[PDB]
Amino acid sequence: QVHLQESGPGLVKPSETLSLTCNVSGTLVRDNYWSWIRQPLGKQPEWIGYVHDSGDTNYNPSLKSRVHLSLDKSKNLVSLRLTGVTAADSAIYYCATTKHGRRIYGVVAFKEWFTYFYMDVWGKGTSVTVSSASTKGPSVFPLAPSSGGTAALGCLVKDYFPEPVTVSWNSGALTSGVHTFPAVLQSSGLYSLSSVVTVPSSSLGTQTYICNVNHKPSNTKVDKRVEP
Amino acid sequence: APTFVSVAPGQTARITCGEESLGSRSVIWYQQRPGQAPSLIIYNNNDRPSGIPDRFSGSPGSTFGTTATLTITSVEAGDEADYYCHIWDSRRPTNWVFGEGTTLIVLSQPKAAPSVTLFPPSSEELQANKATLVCLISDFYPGAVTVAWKADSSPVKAGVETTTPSKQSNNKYAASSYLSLTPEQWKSHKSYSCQVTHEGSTVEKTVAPT
Amino acid sequence: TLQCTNVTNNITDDMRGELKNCSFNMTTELRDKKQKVYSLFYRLDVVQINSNKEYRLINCNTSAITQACPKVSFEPIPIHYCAPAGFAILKCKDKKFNGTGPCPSVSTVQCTHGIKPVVSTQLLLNGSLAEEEVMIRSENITNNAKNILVQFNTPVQINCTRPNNNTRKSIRIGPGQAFYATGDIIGDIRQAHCNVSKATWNETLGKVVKQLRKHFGNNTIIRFANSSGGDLEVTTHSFNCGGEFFYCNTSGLFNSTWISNNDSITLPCRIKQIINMWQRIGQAMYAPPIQGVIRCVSNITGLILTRDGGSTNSTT
Amino acid sequence: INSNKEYRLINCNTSAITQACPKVSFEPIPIHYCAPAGF
Ligand SMILES: *[C@@H]1O[C@H](CO)[C@@H](O[C@@H]2O[C@H](CO)[C@@H](O[C@@H]3O[C@H](CO[C@H]4O[C@H](CO[C@H]5O[C@H](CO)[C@@H](O)[C@H](O)[C@@H]5O)[C@@H](O)[C@H](O[C@H]5O[C@H](CO)[C@@H](O)[C@H](O)[C@@H]5O[C@H]5O[C@H](CO)[C@@H](O)[C@H](O)[C@@H]5O)[C@@H]4O)[C@@H](O)[C@H](O[C@H]4O[C@H](CO)[C@@H](O)[C@H](O)[C@@H]4O[C@H]4O[C@H](CO)[C@@H](O)[C@H](O)[C@@H]4O[C@H]4O[C@H](CO)[C@@H](O)[C@H](O)[C@@H]4O)[C@@H]3O)[C@H](O)[C@H]2NC(C)=O)[C@H](O)[C@H]1NC(C)=O
Ligand SMILES: *[C@@H]1O[C@H](CO)[C@@H](O[C@@H]2O[C@H](CO)[C@@H](O[C@@H]3O[C@H](CO[C@H]4O[C@H](CO)[C@@H](O)[C@H](O)[C@@H]4O)[C@@H](O)[C@H](O[C@H]4O[C@H](CO)[C@@H](O)[C@H](O)[C@@H]4O[C@H]4O[C@H](CO)[C@@H](O)[C@H](O)[C@@H]4O)[C@@H]3O)[C@H](O)[C@H]2NC(C)=O)[C@H](O)[C@H]1NC(C)=O
Ligand SMILES: *[C@@H]1O[C@H](CO)[C@@H](O[C@@H]2O[C@H](CO)[C@@H](O[C@@H]3O[C@H](CO[C@H]4O[C@H](CO)[C@@H](O)[C@H](O)[C@@H]4O)[C@@H](O)[C@H](O[C@H]4O[C@H](CO)[C@@H](O)[C@H](O)[C@@H]4O)[C@@H]3O)[C@H](O)[C@H]2NC(C)=O)[C@H](O)[C@H]1NC(C)=O
Ligand SMILES: *[C@@H]1O[C@H](CO)[C@@H](O[C@@H]2O[C@H](CO)[C@@H](O[C@@H]3O[C@H](CO)[C@@H](O)[C@H](O[C@H]4O[C@H](CO)[C@@H](O)[C@H](O)[C@@H]4O)[C@@H]3O)[C@H](O)[C@H]2NC(C)=O)[C@H](O)[C@H]1NC(C)=O
Ligand SMILES: *[C@@H]1O[C@H](CO)[C@@H](O[C@@H]2O[C@H](CO)[C@@H](O[C@@H]3O[C@H](CO)[C@@H](O)[C@H](O)[C@@H]3O)[C@H](O)[C@H]2NC(C)=O)[C@H](O)[C@H]1NC(C)=O
Ligand SMILES: *[C@@H]1O[C@H](CO)[C@@H](O[C@@H]2O[C@H](CO)[C@@H](O)[C@H](O)[C@H]2NC(C)=O)[C@H](O)[C@H]1NC(C)=O
Ligand SMILES: *[C@@H]1O[C@H](CO)[C@@H](O[C@@H]2O[C@H](CO)[C@@H](O)[C@H](O)[C@H]2NC(C)=O)[C@H](O)[C@H]1NC(C)=O
Ligand SMILES: *[C@@H]1O[C@H](CO)[C@@H](O[C@@H]2O[C@H](CO)[C@@H](O)[C@H](O)[C@H]2NC(C)=O)[C@H](O)[C@H]1NC(C)=O
Ligand SMILES: *[C@@H]1O[C@H](CO)[C@@H](O[C@@H]2O[C@H](CO)[C@@H](O)[C@H](O)[C@H]2NC(C)=O)[C@H](O)[C@H]1NC(C)=O
Ligand SMILES: *[C@@H]1O[C@H](CO)[C@@H](O[C@@H]2O[C@H](CO)[C@@H](O)[C@H](O)[C@H]2NC(C)=O)[C@H](O)[C@H]1NC(C)=O
Ligand SMILES: *[C@@H]1O[C@H](CO)[C@@H](O[C@@H]2O[C@H](CO)[C@@H](O)[C@H](O)[C@H]2NC(C)=O)[C@H](O)[C@H]1NC(C)=O
Ligand SMILES: *[C@@H]1O[C@H](CO)[C@@H](O[C@@H]2O[C@H](CO)[C@@H](O)[C@H](O)[C@H]2NC(C)=O)[C@H](O)[C@H]1NC(C)=O
Ligand SMILES: *[C@@H]1O[C@H](CO)[C@@H](O[C@@H]2O[C@H](CO)[C@@H](O)[C@H](O)[C@H]2NC(C)=O)[C@H](O)[C@H]1NC(C)=O
Ligand SMILES: *[C@@H]1O[C@H](CO)[C@@H](O)[C@H](O)[C@H]1NC(C)=O
Ligand SMILES: *[C@@H]1O[C@H](CO)[C@@H](O)[C@H](O)[C@H]1NC(C)=O
Ligand SMILES: *[C@@H]1O[C@H](CO)[C@@H](O)[C@H](O)[C@H]1NC(C)=O
Ligand SMILES: *[C@@H]1O[C@H](CO)[C@@H](O)[C@H](O)[C@H]1NC(C)=O
Ligand SMILES: *[C@@H]1O[C@H](CO)[C@@H](O)[C@H](O)[C@H]1NC(C)=O
Repeated sequence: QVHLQESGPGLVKPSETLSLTCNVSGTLVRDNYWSWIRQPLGKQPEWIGYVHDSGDTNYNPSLKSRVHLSLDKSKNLVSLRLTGVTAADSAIYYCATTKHGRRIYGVVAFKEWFTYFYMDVWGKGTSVTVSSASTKGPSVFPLAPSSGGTAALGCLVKDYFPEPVTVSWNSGALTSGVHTFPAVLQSSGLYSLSSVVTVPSSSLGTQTYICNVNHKPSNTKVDKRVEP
Repeated sequence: APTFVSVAPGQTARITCGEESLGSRSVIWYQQRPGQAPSLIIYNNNDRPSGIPDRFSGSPGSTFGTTATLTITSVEAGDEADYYCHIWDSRRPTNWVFGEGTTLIVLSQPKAAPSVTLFPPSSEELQANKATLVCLISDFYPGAVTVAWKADSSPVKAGVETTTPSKQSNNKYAASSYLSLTPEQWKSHKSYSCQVTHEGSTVEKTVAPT
Repeated sequence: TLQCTNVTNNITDDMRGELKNCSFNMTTELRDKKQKVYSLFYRLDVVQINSNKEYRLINCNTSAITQACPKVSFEPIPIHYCAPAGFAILKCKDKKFNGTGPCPSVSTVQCTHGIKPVVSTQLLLNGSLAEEEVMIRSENITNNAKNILVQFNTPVQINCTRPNNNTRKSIRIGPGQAFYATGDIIGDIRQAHCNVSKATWNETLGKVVKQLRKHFGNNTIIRFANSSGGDLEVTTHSFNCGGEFFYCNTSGLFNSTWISNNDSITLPCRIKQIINMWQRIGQAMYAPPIQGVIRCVSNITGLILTRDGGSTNSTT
Repeated sequence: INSNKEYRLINCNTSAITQACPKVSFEPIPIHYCAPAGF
């Protein structure tokens, strides 16, 4: 199996240098091509460039003099560097394997052909937001259960920046009936989401329901227990 | 810029992307599920990798003067997503930007009753001199709702924060409505309500202090 | 004045353009307002003159130019030459005859066989095959200034194509006259080429060298090399196929060295529209563009070889 | 062809044009057709 995982800062100041890393598991980084793809909110994906061993590396002409790619054969991962970042670079950066192909239309010998690239195995992707504002830690508040034989239960992540926030229940021991809603950008410039779980009312237990809230840009991990 | 294609279930869907062909092409197609990462569907005009059914076919890159076409036979609700294409023309430079995507709409979903849930402010937040009402809206189709808060029988003008609808690998759209109040405001009125207007119906759930 | 640019394609820097997208002014039917129309000329047809790149027709500084009518064709048809009354044409019917000397078996005819006037260089196309062994004819073999006409016994299959779906733009330079320009190209930008079966060419060349040793010593080394240089009509295989005038690189046919004892050979072919054949000055013909991909299959029935003076004669 | 009315000669978009010489006349004169010897 081929698993790809992206990881970065999440928040980068203007006119700075963005640094990203694609942790690869299941294959070696030397026997494959590696490409990076970013995509702004509500726009089409933009190819950043591909990197390969033996010096075979090309970049995007529009971002030619700002981007830098590399391959760590010792740590088995893919890196990315973008100097002089702006608000236009705010997007979702993906890491995907790349297989090459050769389209022949002419007589081959007269170089009447061209090589095309295509990504088959993508990664989960990382979120990168460019803003001159500081990072703020979220404040988790428990949502008490209230009402058929069924009952509702959830948590609340209030005032944080920037996106996103990963929320799990009982360290991942509850994936049935979980619905995490997208956050809302308030006028203050802080996001706020919520996540509820549909559970049977029969929970005298105490069947301890602990939601796990994680915020990478602030390195914040808060474990909150919800009780009626 | 955005385009839409609606096709009845079980029928055939057709998708157009990129400019007209000028030379021999090698069109690469991609599918992007909402909230997920783009996945490979068809590379080299009409060559599908492992895991992709033969229902998905693309126009050959040997026809000069035609646009790239993605044909989807036996359209199902799972095929409802965005589709991008990467044009590789022998007359055009390397495109570092995918073509404008096309949204596939699977008709006859058809209707879905919204599941609203209203939560009162937490005891921990009230100690921080803050209060916030939460109205969770899910499992509703189509994604177009309007939320109006109520103080007893009087409507609430300000303090209302509502998210925009967003489907998640289903007919289920998501929407959250927040109402920022003060600890004094909460204990004031008798009860608050969360009236959600979807399509033609309006569901109302209330909440009372203790 | 032609404001030309590169044809629509995608690099490399080694593609050297070749095809030019020229835009220029033109006289309409009326003698007032002009006409801003564009055409597509080959690099061999144009030449720059000193803002963007401005060119001109390669013949404008040499002679006048007239366009060949699209009604007529340059397809070589058999022509029998006959002698009037009181005259006769004698025909030598021996299988071995170098064109000079007494003929044992002589016959008379009124009209010669159908001889197609195929205008070509280096490679003799669609000619009469020789009998038995391939023949070697020369006015003076000892003289390296005299050409050596070769005649084949078994024909060498040659295939030439024009992989470019051209478009004929008919701009009107009235009243009456009309110029046929070259429109945009439908499909891929490819260059003309000629294929020669490697197997056939190897046997034919080896069959000729065995005849060359009968005149240059039994145990000698025969080496083949490409042209020395000069005009394009001399250094390349000039011929006509489908109305176009090809100019092919023959460095792949004469690249060998013969001692005393499975695919096709592709040849780079250029195409010129403005020509001046028969070393004629004053009359330049502009060959009109041809729609669609052109294909032609011909017979290589002979060669026109020349020998060097560097000698070292009794050796190679 | 499309300020006042501007025109053109009706043949300018069809073919070239040459003026008939005023010296010659288009008056039909009797012409006897004859056959050569042996005919
Ligand atoms: C003078 O001499 C020179 C040199 O000798 C000569 O130059 C030659 O010119 C020709 C034409 O001008 C040129 O042909 C081209 O070749 C392209 C490559 O073909 C070769 O590779 C393929 C695949 O190999 C790859 O994949 C292998 C795994 O499968 C892998 O192991 C390889 O390493 C490699 O990666 C191979 O299949 C071909 O074999 C053919 O030839 C064999 C005989 O030698 C024959 O036995 C085979 O069966 C096969 O012939 C066909 O077989 C079936 C039918 O039975 C067809 O379905 C196949 O497609 C085969 O054609 C070669 O070894 C080739 O891709 C080019 O054809 C594409 O491009 C043109 C122009 O754009 C289109 O019009 C074509 O329709 C075709 O487009 C299809 O393919 C591309 C690429 O895959 C796709 O992107 C397209 O979308 C399209 O595919 C779709 O549409 C079709 C429509 O029907 C559909 O059927 C498909 O299912 C699909 O949905 C083109 O033919 C040749 O390269 C060149 N050089 C040499 C050395 O020959 C001059 O011509 C000579 N001049 C003269 C005058 O004589
Ligand atoms: C050495 O000898 C060989 C053998 O003779 C010779 O090969 C010949 O090549 C020429 C090309 O230069 C061929 O001529 C053309 O052939 C095509 C294809 O013919 C097909 O159709 C016929 C049926 O009619 C079939 O029998 C045949 O097998 C093919 O399938 C024709 O389409 C061409 O026609 C055009 O040109 C003619 C003369 O130029 C015109 O009279 C005719 O009207 C066509 O002109 C116009 O056509 C269109 C209108 O219909 C118009 O749109 C076009 O723009 C164009 O203006 C042409 O006949 C010839 O057939 C080959 N010989 C044989 C036996 O097939 C080599 O060329 C020769 N080598 C050298 C150096 O000369
Ligand atoms: C050699 O050089 C010549 C230039 O002299 C080239 O000729 C030009 O080719 C270009 C193609 O790239 C032509 O540009 C196109 O013009 C079209 C004409 O528009 C018509 O339609 C509109 C309504 O939409 C009318 O209002 C108008 O009056 C015309 O009737 C445009 O429609 C084209 O737009 C398309 O392409 C653009 C590209 O960005 C897209 O964004 C659009 O959405 C649309 O798809 C296009 O702009 C140009 O007109 C030609 N000029 C001449 C004088 O012919 C040759 O192509 C070139 N040849 C080679 C081989 O290099
Ligand atoms: C449009 O034209 C441009 C020409 O500028 C072309 O981009 C070029 O692509 C070639 C490869 O197709 C690049 O050349 C590479 O150079 C590196 C060294 O830096 C080599 O290691 C590469 O070798 C690999 O690729 C070969 C391709 O055939 C393989 O055969 C080989 O096995 C290796 O895998 C390769 O030679 C060149 O650097 C770029 N040029 C630029 C400016 O980017 C582009 O592909 C063309 N696009 C289309 C659609 O025609
Ligand atoms: C190119 O060369 C080939 C030779 O390989 C030519 O094919 C040959 O054409 C001749 C006619 O020019 C054929 O001769 C005929 O033979 C029959 C047999 O009975 C006879 O009845 C006829 O009167 C005529 O003499 C010959 O058979 C044929 N070769 C083969 C193998 O069929 C071809 O015509 C040449 N192409 C040109 C000159 O364009
Ligand atoms: C075709 O002719 C026109 C004239 O109508 C040219 O346009 C003029 O170009 C000159 C320089 O070449 C400028 O100084 C003028 O201002 C232009 N406009 C006029 C005279 O109205 C045009 O450049 C010509 N195109 C060619 C030669 O490709
Ligand atoms: C007409 O123009 C052509 C092309 O510019 C001239 O051909 C050049 O002749 C010189 C002779 O000294 C060569 O060095 C060049 O290489 C030739 N150019 C090309 C493109 O081959 C030709 O001499 C001109 N004729 C004149 C001025 O009478
Ligand atoms: C030149 O072209 C001719 C025909 O255009 C080729 O003859 C063909 O050879 C193939 C075998 O590869 C046969 O399947 C066809 O039936 C033949 N066609 C005819 C009309 O006989 C010939 O092989 C080509 N030669 C080269 C060197 O390209
Ligand atoms: C004949 O072939 C030789 C190669 O053996 C050609 O020599 C080359 O000429 C080019 C000039 O275009 C030089 O760049 C190369 O360095 C030369 N190669 C060698 C090995 O000397 C020569 O040009 C050819 N001549 C003709 C008329 O085709
Ligand atoms: C004909 O072909 C020969 C060889 O295929 C060409 O010679 C090449 O010339 C280029 C420079 O123009 C050199 O870079 C190559 O190294 C040469 N090839 C060889 C094998 O030496 C020649 O240019 C072609 N064209 C003409 C007109 O001769
Ligand atoms: C004639 O053919 C020979 C091959 O028999 C060519 O030799 C090439 O030489 C160069 C270096 O001198 C090598 O890099 C090539 O690999 C050789 N070719 C092959 C096929 O091995 C020679 O270049 C040819 N001459 C011309 C003028 O094309
Ligand atoms: C070259 O392009 C022309 C069009 O630019 C092609 O002509 C078409 O031919 C098909 C059938 O062959 C007809 O159905 C179309 O109506 C034609 N179009 C026009 C505008 O006439 C021609 O086929 C192309 N050449 C080749 C070899 O495919
Ligand atoms: C040249 O101009 C004449 C006159 O405008 C054109 O004749 C016209 O032809 C059309 C055919 O559709 C008729 O409907 C008109 O009635 C004709 N006009 C007159 C005055 O009779 C002729 O077609 C033109 N020739 C071209 C453009 O080649
Ligand atoms: C990638 O994973 C390795 C261990 O597998 C870890 O040491 C490294 O920190 C990871 N990369 C990033 C950027 O966290
Ligand atoms: C045309 O292409 C050649 C390729 O060598 C390049 O040198 C030249 O600058 C190009 N000219 C234009 C106008 O694109
Ligand atoms: C042929 O050339 C040689 C020397 O090149 C000369 O001596 C002789 O007179 C020429 N003519 C012949 C042999 O008929
Ligand atoms: C075939 O050609 C090769 C060179 O291309 C040559 O070495 C060989 O001797 C040839 N074979 C014959 C039988 O002439
Ligand atoms: C060359 O030698 C061959 C024998 O290998 C012989 O048949 C031929 O007649 C000789 N040619 C001469 C002597 O001119």
